[PDB]
Amino acid sequence: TKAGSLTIVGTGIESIGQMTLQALSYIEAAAKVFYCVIDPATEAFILTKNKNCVDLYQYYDNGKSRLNTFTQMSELMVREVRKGLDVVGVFYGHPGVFVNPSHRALAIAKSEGYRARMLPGVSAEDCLFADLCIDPSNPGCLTYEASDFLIRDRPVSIHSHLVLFQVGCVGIADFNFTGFDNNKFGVLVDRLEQEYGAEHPVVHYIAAMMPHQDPVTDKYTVAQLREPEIAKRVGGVSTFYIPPKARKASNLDIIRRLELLPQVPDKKARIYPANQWEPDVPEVEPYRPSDQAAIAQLADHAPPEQYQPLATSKAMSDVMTKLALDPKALADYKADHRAFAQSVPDLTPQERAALELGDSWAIRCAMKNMPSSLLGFPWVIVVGV
Amino acid sequence: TKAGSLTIVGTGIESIGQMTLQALSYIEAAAKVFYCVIDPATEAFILTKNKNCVDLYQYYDNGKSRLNTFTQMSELMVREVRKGLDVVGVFYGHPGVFVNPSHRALAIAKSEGYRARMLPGVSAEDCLFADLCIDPSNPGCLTYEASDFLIRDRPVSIHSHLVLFQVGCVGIADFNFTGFDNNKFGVLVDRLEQEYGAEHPVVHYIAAMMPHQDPVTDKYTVAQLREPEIAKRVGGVSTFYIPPKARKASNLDIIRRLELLPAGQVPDKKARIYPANQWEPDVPEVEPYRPSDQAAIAQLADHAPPEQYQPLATSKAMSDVMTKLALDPKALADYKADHRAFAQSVPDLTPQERAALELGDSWAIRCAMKNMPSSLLDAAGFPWVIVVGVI
Ligand SMILES: Nc1ncnc2c1ncn2[C@@H]1O[C@H](CSCC[C@H](N)C(=O)O)[C@@H](O)[C@H]1O
Ligand SMILES: Nc1ncnc2c1ncn2[C@@H]1O[C@H](CSCC[C@H](N)C(=O)O)[C@@H](O)[C@H]1O
Repeated sequence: TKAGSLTIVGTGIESIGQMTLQALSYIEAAAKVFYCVIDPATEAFILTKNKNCVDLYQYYDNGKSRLNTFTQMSELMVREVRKGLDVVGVFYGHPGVFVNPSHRALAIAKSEGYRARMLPGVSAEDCLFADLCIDPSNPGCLTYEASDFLIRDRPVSIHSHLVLFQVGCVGIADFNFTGFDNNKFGVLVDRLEQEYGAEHPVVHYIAAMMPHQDPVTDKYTVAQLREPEIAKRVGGVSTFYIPPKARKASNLDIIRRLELLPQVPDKKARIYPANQWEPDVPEVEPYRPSDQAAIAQLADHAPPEQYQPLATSKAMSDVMTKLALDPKALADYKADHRAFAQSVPDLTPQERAALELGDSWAIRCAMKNMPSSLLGFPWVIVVGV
Repeated sequence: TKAGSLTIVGTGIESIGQMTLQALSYIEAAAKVFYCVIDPATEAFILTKNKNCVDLYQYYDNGKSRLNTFTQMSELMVREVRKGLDVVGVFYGHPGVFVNPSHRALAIAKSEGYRARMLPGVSAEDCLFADLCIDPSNPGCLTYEASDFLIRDRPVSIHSHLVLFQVGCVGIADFNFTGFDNNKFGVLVDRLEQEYGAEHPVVHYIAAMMPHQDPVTDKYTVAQLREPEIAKRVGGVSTFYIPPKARKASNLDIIRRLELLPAGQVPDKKARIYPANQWEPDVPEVEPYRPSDQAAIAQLADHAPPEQYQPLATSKAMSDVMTKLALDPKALADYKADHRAFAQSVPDLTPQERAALELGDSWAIRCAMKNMPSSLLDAAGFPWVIVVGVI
């Protein structure tokens, strides 16, 4: 209804390649783009995609509080929204993961009646999971800002993953172009010693920011973090991963209520692969007899009766791709399902009808051959069950 | 050295749009693609990008254990890696977030000496942060699988975010094509009642999976989850977000050791930075435009970039090659095999650009692409972009 919109998007962490297709498409469609990114290749890429970009990084300064910068960053965006423009804000990683001005700008825009949306992106923690070869689900994940972790005395779980952002600027909220001496780092190390012990591993993690670089995945003990030359290596893009100390046992009452015992595996017994960063992690066999038996079944395998093969058309595939990749086409479609579906070339009557309704079932039926036996979407992990 | 590679990538959650540019480029370059995705439009899109794709979803079956399915999915990928092929596995969301077979296949490939890598993608949790307008940093975030949360009695923190995946299939291991009756959902609700109380908010979250759908962001009390009509809305793609019950106080020792005080004038524990979490019970109104915010905005008119600001100053040739290294996996592989041979064959690079590319060091590339001023010098300060209770 009201003219003007704010869409905030991410670039991901690794230069260019970790931007989403939809983030790119909004950057291209925007009347004005405001960006804060860490590497010049991503900045240059963004400038080739829109003619009206502004670098938000220029609003930082030595001894200027970050809060004032953030207020300024968000106001620049919201000013253009108020004039009736389609504005896009672009931030490093995921634009709402450890980011102030994005949330501020969106909330102001939203409260004043403008269309406001954040699109998700790939965060440093997403990269961490990928590079450290860990799954947040096994055995759970605690994520904190390092200074917050200390100041508010946030609880750890020695049985779950712990991830700490901003380990290289403990207790420091000022800006400097030279960065800071991380003088209060020792206060974090003391907390980690207390919680985990001096010999427990800490993984210093830095995701590759350029496509050709390797990530930093350096295991240290908590005690090694006291060494000057090791502590020196922690900076503004450093994140700490601390693996579990031990494995949590199963609760008998829950086993009973969930009907899992008629037995349950030992707490030490694992599904391959085991977390390689955990201390005293045993070797897990990737090819047990049950695995070999399942692999033997591949030779005679046919799709089950209830499997739904894709059965769509170029015309339908094109329109669904266009709706995902063309914000203007999506907006037209959302404004009038029927008028949009009428104007799409080469659709079958079923495809047209499904697009007219817009319901997920109708579109699925149009694109997937549903067998008789069917008429259960793949959550793709098992835990200790 | 050894022929063959495995790259596992994600599609993100929302159909097509939430795939990363690098995920797409690897799907296109692969000799063989194996995929497991939820929606047919993403499936169709993948099939237009590579001519040799296999749907891994066909290896599920009624009454066949998920572990066996996962062993099979992994082996189909690794078999092609061992034939010397560049193999790409594709999974919904982030391919290592609540996914078994990706980690298995990568670990096997890596242990047998093949190139193995996971590329991150947008997870259901990433979507949740974006759609619910919360930041995991404020006030921390605990993320669990719902059945694991119950079975291993995982700790909640009433002062931090809690996110629970798989709340629509509590205690269910099996596979069925028609989905499952979430009969043990009451076991979860009891635990949430114990931890938070009957009147505490639980946000039922479903990210939009097609570009035109709206997300489900439905707030219920814990008690409301006991109603049959409410409970039945929770399905296989449902996630719960449970907001903080209260705000945690600062401790004096850390305040002192971090030297964050002249006198007792740290903000009160509830004096939040705008905006406040709208899902928290008894969330106070936070003023977006305090006097200090207005003073900051007033400085915009006379603003110029600081001396030490580094304007972009690159070339078409350099932005093109850096873009190509990000979007062309074959070009990246060549560049990594021999920095100098690659750099010297790139057309139209300046001497500095060529030299920076020959070295490959981030600083050399940065200095080739940005005008680093005298003011900045070379100490030999990048924008981490949140503050907590420090200001
Ligand atoms: N290349 C990298 N590797 C590891 N952690 C990183 C990183 N870049 C940023 N971070 C983490 O993020 C903090 C900056 S806060 C901004 C994070 C960004 N919005 C995101 O989605 O990740 C850093 O202090 C660090 O903890
Ligand atoms: N559209 C959606 N909205 C909210 N949560 C979702 C979702 N799709 C999947 N999930 C969550 O993820 C679980 C499946 S497990 C696979 C998750 C996927 N790899 C990811 O990166 O998120 C579901 O039980 C649900 O908790």
